Amino acid sequence: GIVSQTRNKELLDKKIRSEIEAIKKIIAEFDVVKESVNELSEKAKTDPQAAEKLNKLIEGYTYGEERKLYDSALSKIEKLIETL
Amino acid sequence: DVIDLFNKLGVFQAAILMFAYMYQAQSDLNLTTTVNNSQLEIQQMSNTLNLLTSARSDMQSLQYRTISGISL
Repeated sequence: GIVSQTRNKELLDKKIRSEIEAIKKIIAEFDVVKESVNELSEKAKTDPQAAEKLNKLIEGYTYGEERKLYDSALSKIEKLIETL
Repeated sequence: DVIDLFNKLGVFQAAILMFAYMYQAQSDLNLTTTVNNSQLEIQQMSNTLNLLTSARSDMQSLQYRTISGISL
């Protein structure tokens, strides 16, 4: 019925809007990740345990898992824009 | 920034912002037809949510794996 349909469209819309804010928030929290990563650098200056961590991270974000996760999310968003 | 987060996040944020306004635009805009078109919108909106939540999960794993890596 018309009413059920409207209720469902409202649900979806709200659900979608939440997913948008959640993502926008996750993106913001990444500045903490930024700060943390720079701190890891400073510690890498003197500590080689830190240096090894950093390099692992760098490789991860360039051709590793992090980069793939990243490309995955980005392409899904591009797919969404696509269908619009 | 050591791991070029600036560009990664900037491009990602741009994708989201573009999607957000475009969705917002659709969102705010014979009886049989009407009932069918809405059923179709509900189908699309549903997939959107799925693809959108998948993206969200990925960005979370990203965060988790990054932070995990910075601490061990």
